[PDB]
Amino acid sequence: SDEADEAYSVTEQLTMTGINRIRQKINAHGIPVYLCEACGNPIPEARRKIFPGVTLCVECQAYQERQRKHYA
Amino acid sequence: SQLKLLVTRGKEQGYLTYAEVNDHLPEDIVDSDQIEDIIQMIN
Amino acid sequence: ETLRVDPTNDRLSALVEIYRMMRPGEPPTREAAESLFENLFFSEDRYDLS
Amino acid sequence: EEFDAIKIALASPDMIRSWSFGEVKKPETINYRTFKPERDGLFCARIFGPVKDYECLCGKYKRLKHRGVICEKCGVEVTQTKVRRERMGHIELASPTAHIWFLKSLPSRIGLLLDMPLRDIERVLYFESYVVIEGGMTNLERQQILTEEQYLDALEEFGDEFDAKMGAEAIQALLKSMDLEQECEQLREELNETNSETKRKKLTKRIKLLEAFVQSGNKPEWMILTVLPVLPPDLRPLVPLDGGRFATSDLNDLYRRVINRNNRLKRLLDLAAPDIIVRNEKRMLQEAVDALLDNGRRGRAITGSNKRPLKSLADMIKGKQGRFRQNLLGKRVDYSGRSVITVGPYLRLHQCGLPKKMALELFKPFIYGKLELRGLATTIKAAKKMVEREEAVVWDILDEVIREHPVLLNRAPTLHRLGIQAFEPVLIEGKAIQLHPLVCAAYNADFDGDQMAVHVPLTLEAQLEARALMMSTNNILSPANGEPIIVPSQDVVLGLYYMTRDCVNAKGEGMVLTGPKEAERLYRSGLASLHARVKVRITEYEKDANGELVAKTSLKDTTVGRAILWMIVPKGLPYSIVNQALGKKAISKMLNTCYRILGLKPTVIFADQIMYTGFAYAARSGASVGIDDMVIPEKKHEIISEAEAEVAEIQEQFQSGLVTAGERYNKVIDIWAAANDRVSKAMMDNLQTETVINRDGQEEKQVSFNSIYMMADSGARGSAAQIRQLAGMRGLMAKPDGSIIETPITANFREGLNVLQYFISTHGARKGLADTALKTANSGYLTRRLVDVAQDLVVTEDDCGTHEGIMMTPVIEGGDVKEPLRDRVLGRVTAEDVLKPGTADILVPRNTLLHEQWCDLLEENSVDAVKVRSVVSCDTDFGVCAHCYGRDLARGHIINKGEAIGVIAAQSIGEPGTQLTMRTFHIGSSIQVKNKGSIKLSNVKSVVNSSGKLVITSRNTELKLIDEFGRTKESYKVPYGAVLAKGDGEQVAGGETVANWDPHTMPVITEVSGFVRFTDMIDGQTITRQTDELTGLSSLVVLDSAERTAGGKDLRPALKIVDAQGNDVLIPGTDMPAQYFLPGKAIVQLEDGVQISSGDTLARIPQKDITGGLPRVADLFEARRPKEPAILAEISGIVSFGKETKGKRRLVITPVDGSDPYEEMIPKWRQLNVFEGERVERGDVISDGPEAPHDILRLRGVHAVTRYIVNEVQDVYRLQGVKINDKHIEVIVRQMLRKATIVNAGSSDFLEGEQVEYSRVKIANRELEANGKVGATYSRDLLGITKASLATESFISAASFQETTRVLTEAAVAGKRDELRGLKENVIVGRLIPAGTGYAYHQDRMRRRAA
Ligand SMILES: [Mg+2]
Ligand SMILES: [Zn+2]
Ligand SMILES: [Zn+2]
Ligand SMILES: [Zn+2]
Repeated sequence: SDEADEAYSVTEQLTMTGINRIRQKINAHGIPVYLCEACGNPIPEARRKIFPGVTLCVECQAYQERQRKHYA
Repeated sequence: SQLKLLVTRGKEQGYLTYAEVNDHLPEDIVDSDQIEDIIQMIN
Repeated sequence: ETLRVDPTNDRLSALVEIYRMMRPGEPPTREAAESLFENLFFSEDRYDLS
Repeated sequence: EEFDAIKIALASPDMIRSWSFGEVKKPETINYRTFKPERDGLFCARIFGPVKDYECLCGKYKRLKHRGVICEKCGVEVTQTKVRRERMGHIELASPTAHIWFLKSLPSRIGLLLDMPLRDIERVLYFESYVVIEGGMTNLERQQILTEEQYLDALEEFGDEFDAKMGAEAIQALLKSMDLEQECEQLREELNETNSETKRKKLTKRIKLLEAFVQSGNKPEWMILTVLPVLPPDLRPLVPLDGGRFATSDLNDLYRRVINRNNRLKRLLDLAAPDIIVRNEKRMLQEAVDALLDNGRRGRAITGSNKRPLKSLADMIKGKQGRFRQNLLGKRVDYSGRSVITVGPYLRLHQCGLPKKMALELFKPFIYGKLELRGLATTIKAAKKMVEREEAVVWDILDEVIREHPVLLNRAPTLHRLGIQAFEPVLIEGKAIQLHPLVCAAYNADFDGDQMAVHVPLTLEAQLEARALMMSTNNILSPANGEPIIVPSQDVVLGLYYMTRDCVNAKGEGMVLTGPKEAERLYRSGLASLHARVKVRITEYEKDANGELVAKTSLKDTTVGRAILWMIVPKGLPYSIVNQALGKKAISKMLNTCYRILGLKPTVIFADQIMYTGFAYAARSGASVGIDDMVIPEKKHEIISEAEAEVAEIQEQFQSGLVTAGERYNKVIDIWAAANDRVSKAMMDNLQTETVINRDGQEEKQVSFNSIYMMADSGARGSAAQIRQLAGMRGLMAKPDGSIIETPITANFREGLNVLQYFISTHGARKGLADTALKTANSGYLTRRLVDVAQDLVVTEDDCGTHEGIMMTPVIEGGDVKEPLRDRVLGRVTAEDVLKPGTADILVPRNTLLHEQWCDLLEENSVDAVKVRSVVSCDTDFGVCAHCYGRDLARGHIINKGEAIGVIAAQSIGEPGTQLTMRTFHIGSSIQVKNKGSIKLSNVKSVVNSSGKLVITSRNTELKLIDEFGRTKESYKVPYGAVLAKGDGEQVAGGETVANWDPHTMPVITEVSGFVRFTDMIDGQTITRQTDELTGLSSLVVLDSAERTAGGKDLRPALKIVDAQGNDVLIPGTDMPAQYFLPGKAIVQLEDGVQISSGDTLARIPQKDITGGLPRVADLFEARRPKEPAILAEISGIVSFGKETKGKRRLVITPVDGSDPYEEMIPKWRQLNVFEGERVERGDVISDGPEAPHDILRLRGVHAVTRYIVNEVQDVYRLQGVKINDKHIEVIVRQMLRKATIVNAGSSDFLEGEQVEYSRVKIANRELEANGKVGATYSRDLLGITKASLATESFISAASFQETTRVLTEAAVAGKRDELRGLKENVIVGRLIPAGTGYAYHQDRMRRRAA
């Protein structure tokens, strides 16, 4: 084939694997938790409605994402 | 002995750097000819 | 925690360590280290951010 | 000159004089006025022969008769001038000097030959430090170095009976003064007394070295040059360039330096300068010679008048420009050419077009011969003037030389052995090599300006090979799998897919035809469309009889299109092949069935007929593309509004503090990809069934003729993804970091793309470019690395005569059967005979080439596993027998004798490797049977609980799915003690759950049903105060080591099982009483006071990515142990614990009675997936994680590791959807696990802990145990390819691809009489390759030798 078509297939692979990585991160399935899995605080049922199966609060979730920003 | 720690890190990590080797090296020589010899030896 | 690692205490010890790190085996000296650290980054001669 | 093996060894000085033709003495080269050579410098006349052929230097003797006489005036032996190219002169180095290779090779040759560290050698050489040389017996060790003042004193110490030098004189004195038999006796002594395995290890190693260096013909002092040869004059010329400027090589410069320094040292010696002067001079000469040889290892090269370091003798051999890789493999080639390739559909597939002018330039010698034959030019010069006039008759004579003369046509990178195919020629106007169309898929060559090169085969053997082996119509089966590689590609399949389709109401609806012939007579005259559904009377010839062809007329119910396609289908095929839509997959399995039924000739002529009719009706379709062809969904604006409102939802909810930034970003990207898939589906359903037309009635819908849809349906080009981007929106551009941008492209290509959206597209577009720029420049690294290891391998026996193959079954990964058995036992030859499930029979003899007839039988009788012979267990010595490689090839018959399978194997594994993502790439609690079929349990250890359900007490019980056929239809891996429902070998119903268990937590369920108590459970010591304390659950759970006391570490956490009184019943079968002990974190719930039921959760114990790139394959063959090695059993017996937590806790396993004591140290940061009271089988999963292939090879055996590697790399391919047959991977493995190790030499003569390769030791013990004696135990190894290629019987081979210097020097000291009989070896030394046609020739020389 051509030097463009190979690049098309590689770009499709790259965007596919990215999109699947970020669909895998979202939960949308699990059992209701009723309270944080880190601090014990309650998860308000609105946030649980937005994501079925939120193992964390918003506070602990933000904290964990924020430590993970430095990738450790 | 620490240069031997450079050796074991080069074994594990799978590479090194000018900063790494220049870190571990034995002080007080720094002629840059002994350095080029020792870098060729680590290669 | 870097202070934890920091062996040297005052200006003299730090200047001595920098002086020996710049040039190996050169014996440490008061004006020696002082001029070395004054000419590493702080004199018109050897350092000029354009 | 059919000489022999080549031989290498040290360069003895008097030998270097026998090579000489007179000492070079002076640094002059030429004479600056008359450009004759000054005598005598690097150049000369009397030393290295005459300048002009048969002419003296001064010019006294200038006739052929005077050859041989040396002129009395300037002593120049009047002879040919090519003798200027073979004479070596020498230098008489005044002081000696150390050869840099035998000094700085890495492991110093002199270091571990004198038993001396390198720094002291550099001392004695560069005059750092004195050194003793046979200091007698007063005080000083022989090697005992000194320094200045110490030698000064010692001269006063022992001025007499003393001997201390320094310089090359010292090393030479040591080496000469050494006596090797003495050191052999001394080393055998200390091998006797000094009983220290490290100590006598290195002792026996050095004695190995010295005995090797003795059994060569060498002497230890030849490593220190006294006489140094000069390369001749014409390998380092001094060419006269135009203008007086000369363009010399660099060796002239280096030798000039060395001759200067030698003369200067001699001059210093005559004066007897003070010792600083002579010392600095000898150092200068040492550096000069060391720069002559290698110009490296010395620390800093001596660059010439450029700033570029000047190349040297160890550098004209090395590198990708040294003579090995750059002029002994890649050499220019007369009789070649090239051009822009082009299309040329008017050709049968066995003839490439070709220009008149390239032809008349390639075949000048042939033309000249023919023209002096037909008397059109009496002399050859006349024939040249003729064919240089391009007269009338030389075109006729060229057509008479180009009748049957196959030109080889090559493309730029020749990956796989179809890359170089021959063709006949067909003389052509123009200058484009009009290639065939079908073959372009094989070359991998579109026509965007790609340039193929034509060679020409000169001889007659080469013409018969360019016809009977490399012709175009003998390589249509791809070497890496039986499927034809003549798949019709893009205009041809669109032609057929337009031809054989059916629109609902075209002209000539329903009218019957008398056959195909008047189907064409209807279509061409126009009375009926090309496609409109129509009864015909086809007549298909099925050939079920033995070779017969039984005609059978009928009235198939077809179109006109299929029928007019039918006039081209040959006899044996059945009409149900061309009655369908004929896409690309179907149009290729058309050719596949043709080749599987009718052989090769009708498949070739049929592929040509297909291309002809395909192009014709593809042109008749007018299959054009226009801007009304890409239909947007009218339900697109709604979907984009809806998703762009859902993002409004997540924005509002983010600024209410309900979700972090990461969560809203993920949710946004999730709703955009969802909108994307919905819009793409909406367009594709507005696109596929869109056409709605009407047969004599209301309306009806059918697959559409939207030109872009046929181009996306046939398989011609594109797919639903590109049709997405042309009509629906186009996704989410992924920025090159890897992170996907969140601002999707709500527009498409039929609409515009405003500035932001196009620009965001730029990221991913340029990442695709910047990767397919690195891929085209590093495309053949894997094939290179494989043919380095798997090259000298040639099918050199008709039948190895064994009965030991590997068991083939259809892979099933917990679901629908991935790879059936007819794709794996298709070609390989059976190992032991096959019995129909009643045994009933002898279904197939053990040596039956399983062609498709036998797969027919095996699939008619439902055979499940066929123990088939395999390349990795062939019993041949330096080769692979005929059968065991099987049959696969571009042909379809058994592999011939000699056909070099190592190379075509490495290329079968390496050419699809172009078709794989170069970056690595990661894809990411109940059992549910699919359908009807009985249950099948292997290694099942179940207990008939008093509860009723079934539970497995074996760690490794596989849950299969068998039918009443007996086949294995499904298999599942039950965890430990899963709650099981149905029977063991019994029947179940389809789609019904049969097994449930605990997802994350491990049951410890009892063995039999008996009373319970506790032992050694003291809280604070062994147990803790656990409880679901809202429920009363007293849980005194086993304490870990960090919570158990230092005597608590000596305690045994336990669960005792009491009988009805207080005793402990024996475990059934064994005599360990009834109880279970438990480790830390063996979480207890109940306590003493209950009788257990089988299936009691006495405890609760808590707790895949498939890389798919090419680098996964590179690391599979490299065999690198992974990060988390799957800890694995070592001795088939009972399990236990060891010395508790010395950082790494120690396992202990024990057999029934034998060598029990094996304990293993494990990082206790990782789970141990073994019980504390079980009998772990050898090769059993103590832990999890990827298990190292070395451990497979050492624990289980060969066939286990080979099935491992083949299934792993087959996963890496059939993930991507690439077919490659497993012969090739098995042969690369047989080259992997070639070396071996020894356990007890015994009745052989190999060192015990020595590593030797399998073929040698196996022939040794085979012939010994063939005698009355006893064999030798060997533990097989397994090397990565990059290391398994690193050992080679030849050194000429290993001087190519390994680093040359280490190879040359190791062989040199070892005196390794390298034979020929490789392929790198003979391709280097330019005789017949012993692989293909050359094999009979080498058998000829084998007969010559040894008689
Ligand atoms: Mg191209
Ligand atoms: Zn919380
Ligand atoms: Zn003469
Ligand atoms: Zn075999």
